[PDB]
Amino acid sequence: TFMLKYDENGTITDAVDCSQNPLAELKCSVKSFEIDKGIYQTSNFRVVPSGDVVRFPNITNLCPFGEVFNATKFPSVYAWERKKISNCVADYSVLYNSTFFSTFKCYGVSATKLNDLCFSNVYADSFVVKGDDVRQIAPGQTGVIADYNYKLPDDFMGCVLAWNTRNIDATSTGNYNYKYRYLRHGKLRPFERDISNVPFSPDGKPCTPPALNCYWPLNDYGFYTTTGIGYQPYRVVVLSFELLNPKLSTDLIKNQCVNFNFNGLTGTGVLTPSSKRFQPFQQFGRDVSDFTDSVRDPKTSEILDISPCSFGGVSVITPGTNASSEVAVLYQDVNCTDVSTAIHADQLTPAWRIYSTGNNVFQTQAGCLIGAEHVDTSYECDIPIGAGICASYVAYTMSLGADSSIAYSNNTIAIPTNFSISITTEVMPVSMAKTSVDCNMYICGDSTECANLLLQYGSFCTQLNRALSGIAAEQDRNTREVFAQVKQMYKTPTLKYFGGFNFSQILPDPLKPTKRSFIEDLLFNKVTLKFNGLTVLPPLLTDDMIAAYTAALVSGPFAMQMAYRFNGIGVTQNVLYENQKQIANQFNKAISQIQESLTTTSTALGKLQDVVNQNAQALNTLVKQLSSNFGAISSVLNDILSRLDKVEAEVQIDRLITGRLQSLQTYVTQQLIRAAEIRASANLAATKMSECVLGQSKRVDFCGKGYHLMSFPQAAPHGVVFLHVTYVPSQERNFT
Amino acid sequence: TFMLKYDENGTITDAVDCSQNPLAELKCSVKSFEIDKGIYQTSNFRVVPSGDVVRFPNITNLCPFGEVFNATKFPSVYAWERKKISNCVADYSVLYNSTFFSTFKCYGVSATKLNDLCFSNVYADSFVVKGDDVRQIAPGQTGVIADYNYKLPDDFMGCVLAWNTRNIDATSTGNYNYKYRYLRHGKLRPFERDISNVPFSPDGKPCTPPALNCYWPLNDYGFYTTTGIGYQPYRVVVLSFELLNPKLSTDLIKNQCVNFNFNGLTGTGVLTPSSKRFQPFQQFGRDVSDFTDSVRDPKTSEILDISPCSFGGVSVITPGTNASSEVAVLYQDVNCTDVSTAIHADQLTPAWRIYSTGNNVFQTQAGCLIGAEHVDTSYECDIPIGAGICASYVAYTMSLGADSSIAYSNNTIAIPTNFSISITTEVMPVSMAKTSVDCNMYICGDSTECANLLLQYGSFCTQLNRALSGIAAEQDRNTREVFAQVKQMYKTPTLKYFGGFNFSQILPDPLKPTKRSFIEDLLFNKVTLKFNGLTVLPPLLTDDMIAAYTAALVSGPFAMQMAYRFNGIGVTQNVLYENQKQIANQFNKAISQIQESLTTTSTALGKLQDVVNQNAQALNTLVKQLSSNFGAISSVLNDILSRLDKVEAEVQIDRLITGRLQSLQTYVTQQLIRAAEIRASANLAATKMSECVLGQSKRVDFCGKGYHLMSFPQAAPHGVVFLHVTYVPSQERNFT
Repeated sequence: TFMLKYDENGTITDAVDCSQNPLAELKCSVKSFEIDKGIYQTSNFRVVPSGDVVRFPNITNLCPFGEVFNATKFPSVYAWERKKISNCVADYSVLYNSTFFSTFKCYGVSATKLNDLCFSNVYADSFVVKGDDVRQIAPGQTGVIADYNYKLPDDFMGCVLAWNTRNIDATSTGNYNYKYRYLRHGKLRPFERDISNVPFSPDGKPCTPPALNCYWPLNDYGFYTTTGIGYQPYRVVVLSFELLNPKLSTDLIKNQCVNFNFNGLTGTGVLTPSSKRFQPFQQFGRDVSDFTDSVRDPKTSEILDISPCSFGGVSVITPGTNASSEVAVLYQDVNCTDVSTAIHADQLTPAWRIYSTGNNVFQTQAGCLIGAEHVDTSYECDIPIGAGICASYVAYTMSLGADSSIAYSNNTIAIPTNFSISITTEVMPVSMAKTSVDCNMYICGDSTECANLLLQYGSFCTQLNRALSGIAAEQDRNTREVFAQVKQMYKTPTLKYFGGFNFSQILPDPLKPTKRSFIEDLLFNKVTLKFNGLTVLPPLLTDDMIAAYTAALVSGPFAMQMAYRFNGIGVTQNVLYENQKQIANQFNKAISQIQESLTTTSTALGKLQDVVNQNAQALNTLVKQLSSNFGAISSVLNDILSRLDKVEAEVQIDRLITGRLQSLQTYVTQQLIRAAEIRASANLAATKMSECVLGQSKRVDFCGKGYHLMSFPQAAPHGVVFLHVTYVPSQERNFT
Repeated sequence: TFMLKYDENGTITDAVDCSQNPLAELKCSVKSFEIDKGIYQTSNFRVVPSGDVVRFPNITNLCPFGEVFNATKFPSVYAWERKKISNCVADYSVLYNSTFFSTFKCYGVSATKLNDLCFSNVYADSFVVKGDDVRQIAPGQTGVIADYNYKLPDDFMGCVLAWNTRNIDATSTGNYNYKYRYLRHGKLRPFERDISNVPFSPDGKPCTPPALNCYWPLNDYGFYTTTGIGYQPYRVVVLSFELLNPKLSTDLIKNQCVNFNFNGLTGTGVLTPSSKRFQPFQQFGRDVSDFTDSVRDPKTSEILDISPCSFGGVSVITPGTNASSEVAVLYQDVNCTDVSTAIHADQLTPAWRIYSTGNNVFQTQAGCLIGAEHVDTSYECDIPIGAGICASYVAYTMSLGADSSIAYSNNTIAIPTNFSISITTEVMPVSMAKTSVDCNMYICGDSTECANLLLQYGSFCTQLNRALSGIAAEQDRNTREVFAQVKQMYKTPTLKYFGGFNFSQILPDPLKPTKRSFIEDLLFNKVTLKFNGLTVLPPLLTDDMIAAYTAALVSGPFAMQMAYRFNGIGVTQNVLYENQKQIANQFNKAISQIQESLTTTSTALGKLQDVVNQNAQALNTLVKQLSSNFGAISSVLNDILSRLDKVEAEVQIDRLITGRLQSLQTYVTQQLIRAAEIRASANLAATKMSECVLGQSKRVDFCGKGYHLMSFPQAAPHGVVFLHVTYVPSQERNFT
């Protein structure tokens, strides 16, 4: 089926069934009309079957089973005789469709086919034994039949078939012909034939009875009509299957993946005649690793080569919200775009079948692009696809440097005198969702017998709480180290225009009912989105507690300080009585543009918005991984706890626990990596929130968009926003 | 049971059984009286069952099975007739408690209940076939009954019941009434009824017999008294179970989690009447995902809402060694502390049942705290619990900034002239336990047949040695890079008072029998704590080899050098002939306080003590994860290798291998992360042991407790200790 949109006024609202549109597949993949900018979703792709090729323009013979099964006499079990069959029709189900066989056993991979036409080189074993002796012919048996007379291999492939003939092999006085060895020096080799007769002695000395510790190895078989079936003689037939090293028409096509069928292989691969070797003559089939693609023909032994049609596909897009679904597809790795056109001739729908086709096929290095084709010069890269190709409009199809030049060397310089001051930002994630799971509440929640099937796989299970709790200790340990490094929590000032320009909207202010720092709340409004033991622990530090730490940092003589900071970047006393109106004018006309940078959807918080999505995609996967099982009875054991007995529940629950436990085990290890990752980003910012002590340049990053001369910190949900300034000289230059 | 303390003089010594005290649970969790400072152990918590609610103030009828089972005639198998039953009592075990049915089959989830009272809408199928035809009614059958006459679904839920009546349906001449279809164009749909009769032709042409390739599709049934049971007619009844879309008293409580029971759900959740929707009328039950909490009443269809009582609990503590067990508990997320008080009214012991209760319940944001309640102003944070609350005495219940103020802007400065010099430390881990496991020795140790059940799951198994060995290569690669960067291993000096102050106890000295650097051995005494293939490889570099590297580094004109280092921090020639007595007096009175910092239990090596515990908790988990199995025969296969045959051992060993392998597989991936983590801490220290070249400030960390002016390295087991100094101006200031 598909999925839909229940509005929770209880309403069957609008929804999309996909596969009427490959655009709709992307909505069918993740979620509804909410759309990327305009980014991907890697989906699946295949190639549709057509056509068959088979073997054997050679054989014209079946074999006479009836001269074996409907025969007269069978040989001994101690002296067993094998019969060879070549060039026969393996129509054994006709021999199965009878009541001729009481016992019908097949071992290993011979208990698999039971109806299926294959090919081998059959050998047949035959003997006659008594009643209960039938089960003694198997891998791992006892009794002098198995121990001293006849024994299968322990990895043997064959079918054993048997019946009873009281009518012939049983006489009233006893068919005393066949014998059994009950005194033999040792066990049997697999398929060992014993036609010799030597009288036995337990010390191994060859001697002759009647004597003490010198006796006979062979006695006869009582085959009576007037006895029960355990003493009655049973005629046994054992088959064998050695390989060749159901009609047909071979008819090579070339033309192909997408079916082929000899024995030993069902070829889903291209045909090419082709090359190379012929010799072995263990021929053919050898690959790295076991991907059999050297094939002989049955008639011409022609060196056929198999290669599949096994490729993927990802869709590029624009934002479908603010652009009108200018959707193109990138077939991933089927580089023969003609073969992609051979899937789009009509062409039997390979494989994302929908009602949208195109005629603007562009082949690239990364497979082939379908939807547009525009060799161009303009358009700096937006949506990269690989191989130096991007997507802008749609269109694209190139990449840019890009791009300037310069004068050469001379005997002159670059003086430049007039300058500018920027303000620029950066965001740094510092904390994940400080989360926790209860092990015993995800695993079955409430069943006692689930817990009874839980106390003995090794109670690590608290480890999945314990190793997860080590995150939660180290999570808020980061926020301490990035923040709690002040010497004394100084108070805010009462003069917002502290000498230089202002502290408007980055100023812990009086009223100002909220905190503190209006631009914090310009950041704090930038977010998106207890049954199953699944919680999120609250962090240690709260947001106003965070904003208290940020507030004293803004304090840091303030014009004399910033001038002294400028002298570190290479100016003097003269840039004090020069600039102080223009500096604030350079300041105040810049910081308001931050207040008009955001909110314009802010366009750059995707660092932070990824982080909450790094958990929201994770946990919502885990809840979806709950109710999909395998164990193949249901998906919620609350039924099957009440359904089965305690005989077969533990068959199914222990299957069900393994799917739940391993997925949970997958989550913790998936969780720990980003815990290790963001801590590395924390220690990046932990250093970087020291420049932010004034605190001049590193050199030369932080930000690296000019020199430094100071910077300002802010706050953010699960993150830290900086405010880097600099000097930046303009031109002129005007120099020799 | 519990666990104890065997003193290894062979003595049954003192031990603790837990659950007489929630304090004792923490000792019952990890280990004995050894106690944290005073930190947690996250344990489990539940809510105790009480009360039941059930369905149906409606039905008053069972159904007449006896007019179906004890009836006269059954319809055909090619023309099968279904009978509908509504409003009956599903008392099928009474029909099971009989000898009326020879065959008793149930399929899918219908072979589960077999005694259990549930509800459905039963349909009944009935026919009469011959002897061996009973097994042909199943998912995946052959024969013209299954292929051409009647077929179940392959996912069907129902019970099939049958018997024999030679007394009625068998006559001496033959009950030739019912027929069988043996010539039909194609297979069957599931539950397809075939009441038509058209004579057959293999080319599909409608024609009329007697003609070549034009015959009849239906022949009769020989039902003889004078024949065997394989030809005798068997009467068959097939049941069906379609849903509704054992007595009772409904009696809504509201009041609740902690049991509820309709059909299709066993509600372990709160009751609230409540809201919202009514429409569908696929009603009710729909959640994200399948957490069914929309319920109708059987009478009033009232929109009941289910929410569980599923919460955890962690205990706070003081050090029980040096404080007198001032123990409080934090119930994790049951934020309704009244509901926690409703578990502590008396109240049927939910769920960590012990003999210790309290009456000082404080609700917080992180659930509810029980044990103390103290709204306060003092006490900077010690033991954080989250939501800005900590624990000191016990008590607590607040958080601090904390906390100062400052003067405002002016036309003055801060001159400060007198200064100080600190010494401060930091520790950096550089190496784990360089460990190794043998794969084949953890997995069964010594069994040949375990190895026979090991050679074919894909012999990665050396990979668990190989990927683990890649740690051990990269482990001691770190210690080279952090240390082996000297140009020439210079020798130690003979004058310990090398100009400035001294090198007392950080001085590779003559006698000094050990090395080198007395304060190394003040650090080296700060540690705590071959059957199962489980080793720890020795490191490359030894401790005296490490101390040799540290020794030449202390060398580094020495007063003129440290003065020139001071001039980098912003002083001149004048702070040479000013201070040289006071500097050593500032030096020597500070370094002895390091020699009185440690040992005071040293209070700060918990970085390094964690690292050995990061392995000691890991490996001791792994050894405990050995002897707890699941596979549910034993925990050591040395028994079951000698117990079973090679028929059922591979049933159990392959279950047993999977638990052992996956836990081992868990360990390596758990091991690799801290290998990646400490290497990041190594590259931190690898840079940081270059300042330590003199080697002035970064700026401004290393340490960041002042400027830099130099620093000293030391050595530590699996770690590196630094000695950062600085300048620090006092006051006065005294400036305008």
